Amino acid sequence: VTDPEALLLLPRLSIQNANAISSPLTWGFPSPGAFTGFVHALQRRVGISLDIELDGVGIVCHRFEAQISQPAGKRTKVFNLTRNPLNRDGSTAAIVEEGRAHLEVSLLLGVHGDGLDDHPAQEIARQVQEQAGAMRLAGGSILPWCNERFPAPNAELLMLGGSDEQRRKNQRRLTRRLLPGFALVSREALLQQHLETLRTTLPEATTLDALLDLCRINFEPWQVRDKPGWLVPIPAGYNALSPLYLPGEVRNARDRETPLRFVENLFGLGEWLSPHRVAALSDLLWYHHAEPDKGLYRWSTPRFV
Amino acid sequence: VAQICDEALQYAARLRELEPGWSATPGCQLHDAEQLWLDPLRAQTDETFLQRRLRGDWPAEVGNRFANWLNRAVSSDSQILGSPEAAQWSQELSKELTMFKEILEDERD
Amino acid sequence: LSTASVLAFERKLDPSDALMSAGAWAQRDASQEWPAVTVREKSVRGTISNRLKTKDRDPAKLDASIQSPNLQTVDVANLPSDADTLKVRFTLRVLGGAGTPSACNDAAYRDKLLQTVATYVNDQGFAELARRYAHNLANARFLWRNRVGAEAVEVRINHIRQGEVARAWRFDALAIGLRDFKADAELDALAELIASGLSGSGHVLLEVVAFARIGDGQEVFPSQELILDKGDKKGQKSKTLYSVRDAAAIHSQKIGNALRTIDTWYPDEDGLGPIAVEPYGSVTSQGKAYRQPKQKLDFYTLLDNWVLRDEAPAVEQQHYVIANLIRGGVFGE
Amino acid sequence: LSTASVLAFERKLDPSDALMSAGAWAQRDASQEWPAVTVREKSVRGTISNRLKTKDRDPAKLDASIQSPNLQTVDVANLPSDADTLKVRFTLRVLGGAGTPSACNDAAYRDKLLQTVATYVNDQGFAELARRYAHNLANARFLWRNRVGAEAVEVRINHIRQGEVARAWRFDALAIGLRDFKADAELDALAELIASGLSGSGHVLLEVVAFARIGDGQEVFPSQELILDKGDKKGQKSKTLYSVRDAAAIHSQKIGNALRTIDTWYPDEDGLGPIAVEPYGSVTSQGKAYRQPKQKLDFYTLLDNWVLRDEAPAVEQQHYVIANLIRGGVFGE
Amino acid sequence: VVGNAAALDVFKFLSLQYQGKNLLNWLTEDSAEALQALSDNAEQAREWRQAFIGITTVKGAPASHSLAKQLYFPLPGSGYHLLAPLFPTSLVHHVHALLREARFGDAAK
RNA sequence: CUAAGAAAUUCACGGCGGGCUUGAUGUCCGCGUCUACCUGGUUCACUGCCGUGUAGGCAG
Repeated sequence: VTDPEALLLLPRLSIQNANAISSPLTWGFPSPGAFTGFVHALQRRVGISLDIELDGVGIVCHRFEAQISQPAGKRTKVFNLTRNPLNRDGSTAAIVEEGRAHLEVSLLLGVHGDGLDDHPAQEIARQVQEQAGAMRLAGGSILPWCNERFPAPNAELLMLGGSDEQRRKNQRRLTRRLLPGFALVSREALLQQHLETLRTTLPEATTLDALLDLCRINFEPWQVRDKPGWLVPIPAGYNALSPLYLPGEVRNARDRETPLRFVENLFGLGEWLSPHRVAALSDLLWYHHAEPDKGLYRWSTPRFV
Repeated sequence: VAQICDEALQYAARLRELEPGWSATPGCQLHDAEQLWLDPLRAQTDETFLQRRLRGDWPAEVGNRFANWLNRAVSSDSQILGSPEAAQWSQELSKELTMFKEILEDERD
Repeated sequence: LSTASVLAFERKLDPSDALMSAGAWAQRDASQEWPAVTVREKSVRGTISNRLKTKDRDPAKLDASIQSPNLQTVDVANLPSDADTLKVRFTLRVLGGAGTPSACNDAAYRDKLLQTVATYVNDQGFAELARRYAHNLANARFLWRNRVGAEAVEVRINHIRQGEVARAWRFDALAIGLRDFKADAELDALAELIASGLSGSGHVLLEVVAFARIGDGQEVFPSQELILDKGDKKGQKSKTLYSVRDAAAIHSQKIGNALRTIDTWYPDEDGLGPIAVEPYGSVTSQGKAYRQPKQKLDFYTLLDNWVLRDEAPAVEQQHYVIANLIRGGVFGE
Repeated sequence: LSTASVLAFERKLDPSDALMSAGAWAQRDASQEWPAVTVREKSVRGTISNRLKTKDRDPAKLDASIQSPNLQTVDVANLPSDADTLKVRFTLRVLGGAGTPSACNDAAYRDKLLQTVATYVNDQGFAELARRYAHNLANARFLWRNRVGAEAVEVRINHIRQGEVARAWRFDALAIGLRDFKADAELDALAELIASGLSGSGHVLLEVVAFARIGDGQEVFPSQELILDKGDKKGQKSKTLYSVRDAAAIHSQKIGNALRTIDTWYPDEDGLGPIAVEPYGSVTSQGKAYRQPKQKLDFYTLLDNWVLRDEAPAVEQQHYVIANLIRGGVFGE
Repeated sequence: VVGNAAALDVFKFLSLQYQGKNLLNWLTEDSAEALQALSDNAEQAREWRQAFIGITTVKGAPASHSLAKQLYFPLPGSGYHLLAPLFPTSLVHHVHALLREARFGDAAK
């Protein structure tokens, strides 16, 4: 839950065949919990032998299309699909719709390990980069190394140790390789004080992000209101309403040595920011925590400003 | 205005990948000094003194370009500075020029 | 030890969606800058050629309806008038850990399946499946309709360990067929590579480049997408193709489906050649699911009696089970 | 015996788009660098030349609607002013394996259909049908309206297998006529080439150059997309032309449709002119359908009474069924 | 919620007893007026009470199928509570209520 | 240990036939851009040569 000993960037993590919808109320860029699970699985298959520890992620989202189409010029969109194989009766399958996108990202992390304490620097960085491209991240395989490998080997950029002015120039030595994207950070305090400031009509809580992906205007009794960025809802955690269970209590879990809880979605909003407009790059990580006293199994960006 | 300068930096970053051939050509007079932030590929025809026309690490006239953009953004009047936010527009322009100088301190290098 | 009722496996040999680009033959070995064959727009005026109903024919209504035809603006992907070839380039990888499920409840069923796949690998190698998955890269089955009528189609494969070719092989895709499986001398070294990388070790990476000399300006066939109906009867049909970076591309699942044509062991006949290895092995271009649950040769029966009941099937049809492990799926009821 | 509910075919005669370009006669031999006929636009002004049923045809409506403007913007393509010829150049390639269907349900229907086509082929070759396709390239019908009122049309057809020329053919497309099918010793060699490419013995790529001279700065007729006569701001685009990379052109289905004008065997007339082979063989211009399903003589009756009901379709008209298979389409219920 | 309830005419002549009154307040228990508002003995009113107490039957421990999208969530340095999310139908239709109110009809025109 | 695990969208098509867009018109008046300066960059770690291999007296 701490700023790292050292950062670790992976400049063109070109991925492919991702999941677009990721939640029942949006379809764009996938959930940040997919990336936190990605780095937990990377920590599981790397840092138990190389002794590091990964907590937060950094999204930059270079380019993002989606297999979507416009039906007959309506004010809506549709999805492109994939052909399911043949049913046992052999007429057609029960066709089911899901969004599948092909995005671009670069992930910076947070390390509590010995990458330059008892192991050398680019050996650890190169083995982690070479081993990262063998696993999926959002239901989609990473597009492997190609002509994009030519800027892909990286440093292992320290933060916690160095000169202060060179702390500045190391984090903006990391910013120089990160220009054409737009980073994702949460707006938790903006959620709080923007629902509480605008409580002059009703106190409802789920109507906040349900009333921001639209052009709000109280026009002239032509002046479009001051948009503060890119107001867009995100899946911001998991409320587990029903209590805990057991592997023998509810059968058909994945492993029978880990407990089961039925869960529901939660919607905060996440602004999109250029990386220049931050406090520091250690101030944008999507961490993880679980509060089993509550139902809140919620990830977060602590200290986004 | 700092977000607009960041959008200009994002435009420079987007231009910093779609330039396979970056060198002297027809239509590169203003782009000979304008190619500082839009640093093209290292010219093969350059000699051992290749850091003057194809390796120009002189992003000081980029401050002049930012000054031209600030002067041409909004017409600063001769009597719109009676309050503490009229000359503060020039202070914010100087802060944007300082951020641009820090950004282009290592543009061609 | 029973069936683990949440059971799954991952993709191994999971290729990427291949871009397409065109140029002339004998300028083929400088193919890093060929222009993208983008999807374009045209529009057709149809007619009535449907099989209309048996007693709804009405020989005046037909003339009254042919005069008002249907209007479709379908898409196309032609070559340029200068181009003569077609480049198809994708990237392929194997993830390793073949028998290991990514989802399994029973640590008893998984325990039996451990030494099942372990004594399968220790008994014999994957060289059968190595040559069978190498004859869906060594020919050019992955270009599907671009193969027929091509006058010279060939595939250039080159394995990379660093950011450079370790060992390259260059083929002639219409010499070996879509139908026969035969061993070569430029092939068994590739087979040992894909075999020893396909087991549980790590990963492998192969870039596949195919040059289908389809003709001059003649169209190619990128895969289209399913759509729901649009709210118009003039732009109703559109035949929307698939593009990656403004460039016509074949889907990943189709270009991996062409890898997956392996099994000649389905009990009907050796006439169709191989089909896609599937649980309840079914072909879209044939209509009906071969290997019915009535006959023994469907997947769950083979896997259960080769794991639970320990009665091994014959090695002729054992490879189906490991081939749709490499395919992977979601299993259980 | 049942039929198939889903069945299809490839098209076996597949041409390209035909990009047009102008130039002067008798320097036509060096026509590798003629500039393309570029689609321009112009602004026309409409008038009243339409029928009025006299529901409002008052003594004011006509001499109001004359002064009411309906000015429009059309697209038109003229020649360069120092040019009198039109070059239309497409590539034609024949696949072969004419009757083997693409995707069919039953395994029982397809074997007797393939043997029906095979007993047709060793009964009689593709020779008459290839002659009837050759008379739609020798007679340059594929110039649709660019042929009428042309002083002299001629056709260059070379043969490409590699980047070379095997044999050439020069066809004075007005000396031989659109009306009668007659054989020539040089035309039957091209009939032999298409008859070999449709049999299966050797792939064939042909390019067809068409030098139709018209006149100095006259008006050519390329293809026209679906017009969008939309909700204008008083005067919008009312016809648009088919463009490629800065070149007007003809769709590939149009110069396929002009190439498969085969049958004279339809029962209403035989010498009035051949039409294009289709199920319920119909004309868009004539607005009718020859070979009604009231009659026997269409495709959907001859097919299921020659495959299933085993009756011979009277060899005079058996060529129609095979030509409509070479067309290819969507068959079944 | 769908479930498997096929007879809509048996659950369409029982909903307007609570629109304006508290006849939707006897759908779980405490059927004194629900046994007085029958006109019959305890048997038929008990059959109706069984069909009402089974209309929202909650055992506490549901079941699941292999395709329920079951997801591990990492504890803070600890084990794993695997989560199976679902699809909130009346919540998505509440979003549809607000959207169809503000997309056409009133606010669009 | 990721709303994870998994997948052939297929087949063929005639857009097409017609046209009067004319008629007129004043872009007006005035102006201080000045002061400053070494390219002896390498405008190719360069120029013709005893032995077709650097081994040298060159306008170098």
